[PDB]
Amino acid sequence: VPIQKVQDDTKTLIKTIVTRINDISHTQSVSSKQKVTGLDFIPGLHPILTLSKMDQTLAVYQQILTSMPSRNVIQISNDLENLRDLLHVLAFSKSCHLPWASGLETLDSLGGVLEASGYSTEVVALSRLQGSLQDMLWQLDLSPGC
Amino acid sequence: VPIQKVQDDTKTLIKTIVTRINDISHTQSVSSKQKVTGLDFIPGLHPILTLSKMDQTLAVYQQILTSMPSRNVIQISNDLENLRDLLHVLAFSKSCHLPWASGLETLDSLGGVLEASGYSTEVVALSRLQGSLQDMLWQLDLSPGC
Amino acid sequence: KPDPPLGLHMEITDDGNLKISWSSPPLVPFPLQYQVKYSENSTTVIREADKIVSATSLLVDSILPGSSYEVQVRGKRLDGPGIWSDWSTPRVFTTQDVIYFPPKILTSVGSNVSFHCIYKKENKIVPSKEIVWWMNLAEKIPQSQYDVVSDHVSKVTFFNLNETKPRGKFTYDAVYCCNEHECHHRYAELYVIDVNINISCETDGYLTKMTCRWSTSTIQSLAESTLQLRYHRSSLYCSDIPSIHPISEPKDCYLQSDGFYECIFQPIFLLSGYTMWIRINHSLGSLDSPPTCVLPDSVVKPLPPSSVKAEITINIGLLKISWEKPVFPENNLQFQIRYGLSGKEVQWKMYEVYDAKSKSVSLPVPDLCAVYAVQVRCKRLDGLGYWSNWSNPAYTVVMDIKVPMRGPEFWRIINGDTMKKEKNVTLLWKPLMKNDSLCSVQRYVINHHTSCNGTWSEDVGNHTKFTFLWTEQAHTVTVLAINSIGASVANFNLTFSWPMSKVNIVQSLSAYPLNSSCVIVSWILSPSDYKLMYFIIEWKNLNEDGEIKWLRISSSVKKYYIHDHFIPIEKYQFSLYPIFMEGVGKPKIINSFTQD
Amino acid sequence: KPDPPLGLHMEITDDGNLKISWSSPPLVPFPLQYQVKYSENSTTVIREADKIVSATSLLVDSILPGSSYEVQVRGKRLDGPGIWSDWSTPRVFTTQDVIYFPPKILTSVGSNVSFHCIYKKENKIVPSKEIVWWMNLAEKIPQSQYDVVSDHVSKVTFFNLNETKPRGKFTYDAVYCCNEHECHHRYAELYVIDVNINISCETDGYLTKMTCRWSTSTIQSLAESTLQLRYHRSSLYCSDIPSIHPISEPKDCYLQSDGFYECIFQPIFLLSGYTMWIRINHSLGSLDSPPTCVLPDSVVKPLPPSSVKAEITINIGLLKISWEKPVFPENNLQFQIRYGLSGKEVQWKMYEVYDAKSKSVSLPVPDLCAVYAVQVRCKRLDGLGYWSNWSNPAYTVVMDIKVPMRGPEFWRIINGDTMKKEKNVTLLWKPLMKNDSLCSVQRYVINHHTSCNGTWSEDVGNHTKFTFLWTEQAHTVTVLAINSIGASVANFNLTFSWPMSKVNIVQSLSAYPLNSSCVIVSWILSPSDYKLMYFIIEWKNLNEDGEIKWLRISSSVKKYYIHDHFIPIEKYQFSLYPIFMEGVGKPKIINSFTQD
Repeated sequence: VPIQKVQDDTKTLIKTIVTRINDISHTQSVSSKQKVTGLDFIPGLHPILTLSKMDQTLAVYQQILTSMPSRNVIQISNDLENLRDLLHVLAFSKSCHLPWASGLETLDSLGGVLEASGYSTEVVALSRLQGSLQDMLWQLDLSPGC
Repeated sequence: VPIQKVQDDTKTLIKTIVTRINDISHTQSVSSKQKVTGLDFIPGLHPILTLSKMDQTLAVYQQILTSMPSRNVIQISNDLENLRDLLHVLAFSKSCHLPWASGLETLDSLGGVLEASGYSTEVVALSRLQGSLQDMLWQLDLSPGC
Repeated sequence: KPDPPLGLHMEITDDGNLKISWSSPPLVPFPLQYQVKYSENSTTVIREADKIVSATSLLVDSILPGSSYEVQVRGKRLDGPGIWSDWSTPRVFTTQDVIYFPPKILTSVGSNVSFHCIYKKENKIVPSKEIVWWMNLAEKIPQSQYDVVSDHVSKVTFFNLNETKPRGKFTYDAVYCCNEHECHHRYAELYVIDVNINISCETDGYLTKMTCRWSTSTIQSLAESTLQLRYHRSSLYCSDIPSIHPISEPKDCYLQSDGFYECIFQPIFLLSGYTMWIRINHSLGSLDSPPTCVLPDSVVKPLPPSSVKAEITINIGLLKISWEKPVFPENNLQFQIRYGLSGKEVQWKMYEVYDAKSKSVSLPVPDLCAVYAVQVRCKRLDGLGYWSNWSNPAYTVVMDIKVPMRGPEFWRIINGDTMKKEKNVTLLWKPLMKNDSLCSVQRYVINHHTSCNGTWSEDVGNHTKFTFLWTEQAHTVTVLAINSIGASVANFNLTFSWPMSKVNIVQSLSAYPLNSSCVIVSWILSPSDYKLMYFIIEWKNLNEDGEIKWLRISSSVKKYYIHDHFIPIEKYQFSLYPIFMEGVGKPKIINSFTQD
Repeated sequence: KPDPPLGLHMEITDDGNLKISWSSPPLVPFPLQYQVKYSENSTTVIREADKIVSATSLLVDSILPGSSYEVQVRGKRLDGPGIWSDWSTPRVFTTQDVIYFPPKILTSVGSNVSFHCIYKKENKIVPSKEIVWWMNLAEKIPQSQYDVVSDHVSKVTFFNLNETKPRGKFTYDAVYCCNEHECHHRYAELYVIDVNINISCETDGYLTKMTCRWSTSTIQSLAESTLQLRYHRSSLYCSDIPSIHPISEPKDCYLQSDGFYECIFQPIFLLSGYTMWIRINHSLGSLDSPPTCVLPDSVVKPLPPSSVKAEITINIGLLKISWEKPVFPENNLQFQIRYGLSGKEVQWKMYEVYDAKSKSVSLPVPDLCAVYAVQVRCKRLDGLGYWSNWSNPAYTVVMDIKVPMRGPEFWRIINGDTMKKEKNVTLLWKPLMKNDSLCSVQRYVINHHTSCNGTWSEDVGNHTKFTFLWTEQAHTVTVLAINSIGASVANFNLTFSWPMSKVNIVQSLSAYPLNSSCVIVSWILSPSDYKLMYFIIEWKNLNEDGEIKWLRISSSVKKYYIHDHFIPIEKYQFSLYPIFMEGVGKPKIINSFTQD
């Protein structure tokens, strides 16, 4: 496993997902940092300094994207899976043992927000994902640690 | 309601029906004035000087055309209905009260001729209709009265 | 004792009222009076209320958010000493914190719509001054639109609405009511659908059926929408202002490959007014598109004029066009005639005829002997109608239309030893070109004129060469062209005269090759008492047995450019003949290009 | 008591062993032990054998040709004091005289295969030395390949196998084992199928789907063959050596009009490795084509660069090209730009840009005022990927890019009676040609220079002729061309001076027509104290009111070929003007060609 290629690949997966979200016109107009009530459980922009938190973030994002019926987001879910697996292999190349993050045990609540107000949930979740990805790419040179 | 348009329209409906009958090849070869036994009840060429007689003539024609299964004649029945309604509105524009003519009460007999000999009944009824329409158009300038 | 009321349901009205409803038991053939017991359990106040109602429903004003409604109903015979039923099973309905009124609005483009909202924060109703509205989470709505109806409730008013543009799956625009900067997940749905649907109809040329079409393109955005054309038939003509009628009937319409719906009216009422509109039966509500009225007689597409004939009138030379008016309509019509030269692409000239009793028109044409394509179409003379399709092209047949305009240009060969009084003169001409022949030349006739034998004529048929014996002192010859109408009007003559053959007026003659395609021939004239009409230049190769080439040139000309293949190595003879009324003069001849 | 075993069948293994098989009765929920009774009846020896087996099958080693096998089976409960079933019905199987082992081989190109055979002649096994092998009855196989494993059996070994070419209906090659010259009807079937099937994939420019294709052309020879693409998805990237994985899934592939199969992967995992292979499920056996691994990111076909703009930079004159990188991939890219003159066929020049942060490039072009077509395509800068399609052509708009390079060449007409001190001078020029105008000339301005009035300028607009009054002893005129940037850099001047008009330096002048398209004009110069810059030759027809034609010629020139239409019969005037710094000198004039 080439180490240099994996960091560059990490960059590439992040940029691809960011562009995917860019294609989604409604998400672009929505403020990433801005707080919307009810969605607080989704891990939005809060400093993601280390590998275990980023991994759990991607796990939660995977759980959110799976539940919402949209074609673009699903293949994107595919991109997120490759990104997570890539993060695990990089964590291995640094001699770190990353336990496979489970998603949130507390999903019995996310269903409610999706039924009552779908629009807020999708636009917020995607825009915060885009923000988180930018921070991920930013931090990927800082020599991330486990 | 434009009076000039209604007289011209009366002319147009008559000419259209006349042409319709012209398309029916078997009717053209048959003498309009010629008498055929059994059909005498149909109001054939006998001078139609006034509006109430013409209206009753169209009513009888409507009853005859409805009973015979043929596609051309039926839409033509449609033309006859517009002609009758038009005659009623013109009779109104002259301050005449035209009572809605009922058809012949004595239709219990027309059925017999249609079953026993259909060909004679259709060709005669249509050719006499065509003749009556020509007389109608002729009289429409004579200042018809009620 | 009636059975307890069944089917107890609770719905929220657009006004925000709680409508409790139930069904009467199906087995009572008499009206029931109901007693409704309900409790409203909020976090701070319990209210119980018993209401007696004769209707199968009750409104409870202003549903309180974050409250629980328990409901029971019992029935009794309305008339007489009826026994009460037992109570219905209690039904609980738990409400949400945030109210929009209305929750949804379905409108058309250009309308005005307004919403009211209440925002609950920890079991408290906030003041309206705090409430701010947002659109699609993208941007804040301008403050000018907001109106404070009361302290608790805020309202937004929209004017001159534009069609909602769909973003992905969502057909509607999400409107939010927020307490300052922070918003909540729940939003209001705004559905604006373009009801401006164009329905166009066309009556067939036989007046046997009526065809109507309409497009889906504005409505492909709403899944679950069903579309139904409705129509109302008038007794006569269309109203000045079309409107929706309560009594309407549906029409079976079929989606075509081009994406348009087709509705067929068969048989037809020529003079009945058809009012049409589209019924959009959304899951909540029915919307009617703007109604339009169509008169079948005013939307007739006539058949093209039949039996179109194009002939050029004999002797006159006009393109005479005729046709037969299509059966419908029999009303006065105007006609449009396009005509042009027949080719891969026809340059159509237009002509319009407004005479109703006109069946044929005659139009001057520049070439009488070419095939013209001609198509005719018609429309109602008053303009109230559509244009018919263009008729099937008619083509002219080339026939002679006049006698030939001009007789052929001819020259002579003289075969004769200088010692004989008699010489064979072979006249030679080319067939007339189309402009001079017009259409055809059937035969050539040679008129001879002499002092002794007078005038006679010799028929040469379709031959382009003729040889006669020249014996007399003066012999004038004229070639006529004859077609089926007669002989050519303007004919060339040539007088052959023996005294004059000594007269020489051409002082010098020179020929200079400009290139392999052009030689200049130039000459100088001496003064002459005879009135020269024109010259003929003759040239031939002397190295080949080439045909003697010749050309007629005006007497006003003193220099000519002969365009022909001239080989500078070969010896060409150039003969310039001066031509006078008395005949062809003595030629000046040169046998070489002038090298000087 | 179990039911007797059912379905007793007998098949020959590729090794030539007799496999007797049966089904257990379906109603026993416990294992059975079986007893098989069989007899083998050959022409010379009878053998009976009873075998007890726990399996539902028995192998009998080396089936004897021309023998009859009778078989019966009975079952008993394996565990405990079970009762035996009755015996099965006896089954007879009669064998043939000649054995091939194996009877058939299915292999791929480049493999090694070997067959063994036994040939029976009148109930006797022949020695292997006698056996000879033949191919398709056409020819004997070389002796070197044969190997004698034992006295009774012979073997052939094939190496570096090539694809079997089909002869008519038969897909396989027939291999024969013969006793010397004479062969037998029965043969062995050899099936070699090209498993070398190329599967190519392409990711769409939006990274929304993955397209895979493969050809049928090598496999149209086998009827009854079914083809199934199988794939295995890796978690990340492709392995260095692709291999068949036991856990695989099929893919729905559809045959296209071009004869290729299409397999669509939708939605996509940008970084998952797709291993593909073709499963060929022949009636006897499954073969897997060589597996290939494809990385979707490395097989992306990017979209062409969008928003391509081609403009020529004002003042600078470079073809500046710009574009926008296509969204994918966002990785560094290299670009290829083709540019050429716009026409029916564009001579494309190539240029490559490897700077990732480059969005626009400026390339010198020879003609600034022509329309160039320009197309751009992109590829991953590291080379790991495909080239995008060429962008939609961009075209330049002709705009002025510099001031005109050169002012127009001009001459003068002098209209004036010799007795007047004042003369009208009409200057005449032609519009600048594209190379001198570059793109456009908006206006001409005439700069006048005199000893008394100094310098002034007169705007002539777009006129090509101007008339001024010449009054002074010396008047210099200069014509400037002006565009939207400014005036022409290099301009012609002409000084009109009255003293100098008497100076004559042209001793002789002669003109000789070479042809109707060329006249030589030659002149001899006298020595002169004035520095001659150039000549202007002027010629006109004297027989026609022809426009005065003129041309500027270097002073170094002593003979010139004028290419124009010259009629040797017409009188031409040729005027040679010597031009000095002080102005136009006295012309030498000739009015005829020199005949000497």
